Amino acid sequence: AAAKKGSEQESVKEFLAKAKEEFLKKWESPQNTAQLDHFDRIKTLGTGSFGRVMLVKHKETGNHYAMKILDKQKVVKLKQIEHTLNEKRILQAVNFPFLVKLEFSFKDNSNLYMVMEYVPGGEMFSHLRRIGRFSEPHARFYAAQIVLTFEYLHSLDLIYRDLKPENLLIDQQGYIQVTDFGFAKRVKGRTWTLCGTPEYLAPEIILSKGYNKAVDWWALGVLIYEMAAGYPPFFADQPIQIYEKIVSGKVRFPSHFSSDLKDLLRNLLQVDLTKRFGNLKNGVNDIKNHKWFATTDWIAIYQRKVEAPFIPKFKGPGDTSNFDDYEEEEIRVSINEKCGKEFTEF
Amino acid sequence: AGRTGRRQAIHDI
Ligand SMILES: [NH3+]CCc1cccnc1
Repeated sequence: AAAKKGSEQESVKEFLAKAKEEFLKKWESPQNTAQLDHFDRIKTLGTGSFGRVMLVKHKETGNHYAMKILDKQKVVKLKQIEHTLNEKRILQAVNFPFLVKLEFSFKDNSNLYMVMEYVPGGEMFSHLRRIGRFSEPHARFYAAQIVLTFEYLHSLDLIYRDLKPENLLIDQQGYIQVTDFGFAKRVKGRTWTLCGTPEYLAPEIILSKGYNKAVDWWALGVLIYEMAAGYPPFFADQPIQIYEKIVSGKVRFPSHFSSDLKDLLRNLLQVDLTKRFGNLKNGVNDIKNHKWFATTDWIAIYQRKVEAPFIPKFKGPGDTSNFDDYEEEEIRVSINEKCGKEFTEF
Repeated sequence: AGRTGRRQAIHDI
C-alpha cells in the first residue's frame, strides 16, 4: 500500500508537469471566435449583478451552449474589470475533466460574451436544497473532484476564489463541472483583493491580509460541511455577522457527522495558516491521505470510472428542466460602442 | 437562521 501510493505521487508530478506545459502555450497566446447573430437565445439559466447566463442554440450546427453575457456598463468597478479579463484568459487556457469548456468569446458595442459547453444536469445548489443534505459517501464523491481540480489549478498558480454549490454543475454522468471563473486569478505568491462569497471567505480575506491558494482549501471545508449538513458552518442573515463567526475560530458540527469527517473539517477550517491542511509541507497529500478519503480511488475518479451517486434526468438536447426560472430581459445592443478601451484585451 | 437562497459574490467588499 505504501509503495503503491508513492508511485502514485510520482505519476501526479509527471501529469502536472505536462499539464503546465500545455497551459502555458495557451496562456501566452490567448479572441473573437464568433458573433451574436450566430445563436438563437432560448432561456436564462442564471442571473447575477453584471448580467446573465443563457441557453443558446448555434444556428448552423444546432449545438446547444451556455452563453454568459456581461453588460460592459455594469462592469464598472476597477476589480470588476480586471476580474473579467482574468476569467476569459484562464478559461481559454485550462483543460481538466471537471472544468467547463469555453468554446467561443467575443464582444460588441454593449456586452462581452463567453460561450461554454452546456451542462444540463443543473446546479449542485438546487439538488442539495431539494434533498436537504447529501450522505457522506455522496458528499465525498463530489469533494474528491474538487480536490483534484484545485490540485490542477494550484499547480498552474491559479486560485479559484468562489467555490460554492451555485458554481458546480452536474453533468450527464453525474460528475461535477466547475463554472464561473470570474474570481479566478494567476498568483505567484500572495494577492490582496477583498472578494468572494461571504459564507465561503477565509478569515485572512476578511481581515484584509495578503493571502494565497490556502483560501481555496478553507472554502473546500465550507463546501464539504454544507454538502453533508445542508447548511454552511458560518450561517447568519447578514454578511457582517457571518464574518464575525468566521474569524472567531469556532465551528460546531451536526451529531450525525462521522468523527473522520469532523477531523478533516477541523484541519481545513483552520484559522492558523501554519496548520491548515493543503498549506503544509505535504501540500494536497494531507487531504488525499486523510482517513475520510480512505475509500477514494483518486485515479478512478479522474478517469471517471466510479459510478456516480445519481444521474440527473434529461429529456433531450436543450432540456432546461433541471434549472430554476428567471426573469427574461431583452438583449439590446447600442448603436454606440461603450467602454472600448477598458476591454481592448478581451 | 441564515441565508438559504442563492448567494451573490462580492467583487470588492
Ligand atoms: N452559478 C452558475 C451559473 C450557470 C448556470 C448555468 C450554466 N452555467 C452557469
